[PDB]
Amino acid sequence: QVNRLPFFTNHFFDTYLLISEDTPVGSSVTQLLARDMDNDPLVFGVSGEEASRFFAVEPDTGVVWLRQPLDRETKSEFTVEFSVSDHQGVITRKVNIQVGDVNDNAPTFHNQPYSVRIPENTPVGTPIFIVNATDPDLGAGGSVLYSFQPPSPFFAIDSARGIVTVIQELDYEVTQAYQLTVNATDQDKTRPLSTLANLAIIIT
Amino acid sequence: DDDCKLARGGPPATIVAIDEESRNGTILVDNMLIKGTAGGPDPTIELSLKDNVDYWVLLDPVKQMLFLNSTGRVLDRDPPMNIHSIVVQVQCVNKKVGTVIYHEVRIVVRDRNDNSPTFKHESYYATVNELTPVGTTIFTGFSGDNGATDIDDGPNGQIEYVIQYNPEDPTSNDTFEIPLMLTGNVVLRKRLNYEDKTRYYVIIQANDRAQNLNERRTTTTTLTVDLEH
Ligand SMILES: [Ca+2]
Ligand SMILES: [Ca+2]
Ligand SMILES: [Ca+2]
Ligand SMILES: [Ca+2]
Ligand SMILES: [Ca+2]
Ligand SMILES: [Ca+2]
Ligand SMILES: [Ca+2]
Ligand SMILES: [Cl-]
Repeated sequence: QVNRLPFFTNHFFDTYLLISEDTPVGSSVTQLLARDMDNDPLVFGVSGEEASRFFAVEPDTGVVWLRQPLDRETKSEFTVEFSVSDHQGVITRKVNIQVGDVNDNAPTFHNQPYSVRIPENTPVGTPIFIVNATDPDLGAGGSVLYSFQPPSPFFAIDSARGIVTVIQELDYEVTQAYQLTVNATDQDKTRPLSTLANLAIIIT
Repeated sequence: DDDCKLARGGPPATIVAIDEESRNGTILVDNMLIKGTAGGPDPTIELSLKDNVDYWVLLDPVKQMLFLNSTGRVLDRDPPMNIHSIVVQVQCVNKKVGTVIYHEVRIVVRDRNDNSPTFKHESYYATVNELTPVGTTIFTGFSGDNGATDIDDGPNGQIEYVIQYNPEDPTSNDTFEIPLMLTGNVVLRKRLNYEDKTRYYVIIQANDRAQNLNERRTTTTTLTVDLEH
């Protein structure tokens, strides 16, 4: 009987652990599993400065809890070193942690305020202005579409490119200025987020 | 319409994993499952790779299949190459609307036990006083990184030292022991006698700690122990 050392048995050590960035602080993200053939009392730990800022471990149960919010937009992959000890040996093993994205950002407009002077004789179909908004979520969640709320019979906006065109003959005498509201939305399937911006069009 | 959005359910990123040193042409992702067709008579979408740093990934847009491209090189997780993961974007352009969606792909690269321990020196040495009592530590030269080291990660890179039987010095593994294999310090187990024997050749084998015993790798050194007087 030399001491048998314990070993982790979590399947994730072979692959990776996926954790959603909306996991709340204090939630349990997994439970460490280890075996010691002596059946020695085991003590679980986390090691690393980076890792111990984000996770804590219950020492007897091996429940791993989140210490502070994950943010997929800041950091989407961590390497975490976990430890298990029988008080004669500290065994360590690394897991790759993958942060899952949620749609948690609305689009942000750039180059505001938006304002453009055009002559009353601007032909139909003429491009007059380009709005721009960006959105750092993954995938459909980060893909911006533009529209006018509500649509205008005098101006259209290209949904993908944010280019404003004249679609109706203008008339200074009828209308001197339009205040349009541009909606930029992401395309998240179930929880789209959008944001509004003002576009002033001044007729000459 | 919805072309360029994911056809599958689940989260936005397409995350997969793969062992280091995998064959050229390994299928990383069998089907990206993006709505639309990049091929055929009337393609509704365009697919291409972005941020394909060093071209590790190749795309077939019609099948929406991603492949490892390692012809003439190896995907190495260990130093000096240190490839722990590969991130690419599958850019999808909706041809009709102009919409652009980036489908991020993340490839976790797993460590293989493909390296053996190496000892810093070709052999090691201690001198011992014949009256040194049993239980005394007589050699600590494997401390620091002056012993064996291994460039793999985790347990594949950790070391255990085990004295081996030596058919050229049958008594050496009786006279000395390593009680704590993770340290490799050698302790005197039997009384010495300068009148009978002045030198021991102790064979010390370093092994790494791979999960499975039969993928462990080992390396041998000799500790020569001279008695003083
Ligand atoms: Ca034990
Ligand atoms: Ca976030
Ligand atoms: Ca978003
Ligand atoms: Ca997000
Ligand atoms: Ca390697
Ligand atoms: Ca390796
Ligand atoms: Ca190794
Ligand atoms: Cl994700």
